[PDB]
Amino acid sequence: LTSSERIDKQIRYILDGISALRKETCNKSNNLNLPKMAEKDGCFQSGFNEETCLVKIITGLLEFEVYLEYLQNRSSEEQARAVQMSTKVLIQFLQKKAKNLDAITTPDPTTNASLLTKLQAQNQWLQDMTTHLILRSFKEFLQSSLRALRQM
Amino acid sequence: QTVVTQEPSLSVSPGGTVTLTCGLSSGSVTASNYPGWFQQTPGQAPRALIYSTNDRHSGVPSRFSGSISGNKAALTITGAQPEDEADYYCALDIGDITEFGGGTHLTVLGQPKAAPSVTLFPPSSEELQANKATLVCLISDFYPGAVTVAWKADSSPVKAGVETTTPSKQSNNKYAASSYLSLTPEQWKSHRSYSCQVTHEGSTVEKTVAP
Amino acid sequence: EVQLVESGGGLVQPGGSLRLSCAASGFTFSSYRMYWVRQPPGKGLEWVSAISAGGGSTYYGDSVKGRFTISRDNAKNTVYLQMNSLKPEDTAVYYCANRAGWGMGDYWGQGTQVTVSSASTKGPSVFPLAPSSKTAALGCLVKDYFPEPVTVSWNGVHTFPAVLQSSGLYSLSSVVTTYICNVNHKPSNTKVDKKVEPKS
Repeated sequence: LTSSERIDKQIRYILDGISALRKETCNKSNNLNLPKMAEKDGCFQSGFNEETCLVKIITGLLEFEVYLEYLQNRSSEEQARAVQMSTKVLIQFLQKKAKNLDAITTPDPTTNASLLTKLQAQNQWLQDMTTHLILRSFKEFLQSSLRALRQM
Repeated sequence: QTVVTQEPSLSVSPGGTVTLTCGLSSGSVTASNYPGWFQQTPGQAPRALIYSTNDRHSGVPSRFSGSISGNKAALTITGAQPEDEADYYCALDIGDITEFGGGTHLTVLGQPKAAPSVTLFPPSSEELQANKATLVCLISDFYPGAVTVAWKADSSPVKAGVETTTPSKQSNNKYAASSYLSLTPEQWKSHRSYSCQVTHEGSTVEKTVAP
Repeated sequence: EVQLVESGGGLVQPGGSLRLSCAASGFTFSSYRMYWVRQPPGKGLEWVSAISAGGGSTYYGDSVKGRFTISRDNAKNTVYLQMNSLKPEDTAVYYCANRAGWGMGDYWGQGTQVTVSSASTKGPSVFPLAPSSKTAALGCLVKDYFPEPVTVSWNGVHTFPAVLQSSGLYSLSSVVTTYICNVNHKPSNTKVDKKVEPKS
């Protein structure tokens, strides 16, 4: 059941989840093609486009999924799984809101499974940097989606 | 259907601190409800004070502040001013919609009890020629705004033909009101003189007109 | 600064149609959700409808869902409130606004009056209120008009609130502590200039 409020609550909840994960990761440490908003997407004030922005939100969130799957193997297994599962609900909500149309693109499964093994073959240091970069980038994307959705 | 709940009335003394709350029946108020606070002076358009829970609108005094405390949205006025006496409406974004609360009337205590300025007009020449007669009793600058308007002419109090405005809060938080007495030109010509008696906190200030 | 101008409400018959406009200036209009709020006479604030930045998403209060339609226009920077099947319950001052975003708060306009009644438009009967022979107060009695408002301007000014009679018509007085009151009742297009002289 979709509501702007439920979508807003879902983003805000995942953001607090990312924060709590970043905290329980930065106490052991103390390129990637991650989704990122650009002006052309229509999510910022300058060149704001409702239709293209909603497509970029759903696309970016579907692309982030391989990276959230990576986080699951990387002791608070319930917390990292909760981030992944809470994201899937966010995608469903936005797919339901966009019910007017879909022309995305959805990512290739075998390309993701290969990227996943490549990320899992790195040493522990690189794996901790990968985690930091995934979490920061996902936070940046969710914060822009949050701002944009308010006007859509 | 969701209900946005706010205290009907609240009061504070000058330089005092007051908190106005705003809640939901369906659970706790969160950041996602983007609480807004709007101030309305009588006969004036609402003015936005706080937006997105705690953000202040352009030119809003720093004494007004927003937050979420408990399960409700809160508006705190630190060091209340006489000018702060107004209606305060809260607005919460629920579902896909926005809902306003009933509003809170904030009174800033406990200041000047003002006696009304009364001015009574007899019917004009022109009106009497049109076979009509209207007595005009103009009650202005009174506090508090509750009054009894008694219509006299020949001591016996005029039973009907009386049309009085509900005391309306005005400029300077004063109360301005008016009472109209519809008579036939025979009734005006008949009696010795007509009087307008206004009872404000027991105090009766009277004005009289003759043909 | 940012400006929002509501127009054009007025007197309308029950079951009638009205179209409100809201001219926006001083901000990136195409980048904001816009909304409408109503204020019935002597009542609280009521949310009416909302439109997303590009018009894709429209939302309405469940008491006007089927009747009202929200539309938007850029580069005309205008929002519209198409009001059909109008009921006396829709009589209010209507306000247009932007939802906060991009470092800006919610800005509202001045408002536009919408009156829904089966009663016809009546111009006012103006009578002088003579200064009575010993500073003095003289006025103008503006009698039996519908709907509100009446604008009184001379030439100590206190234009009083109108009285609602059993008849359904309003009457007001304007007092001043050559004297000519300029009465203006735009709903019936009546303009009265009346010189008030002391009785001799």
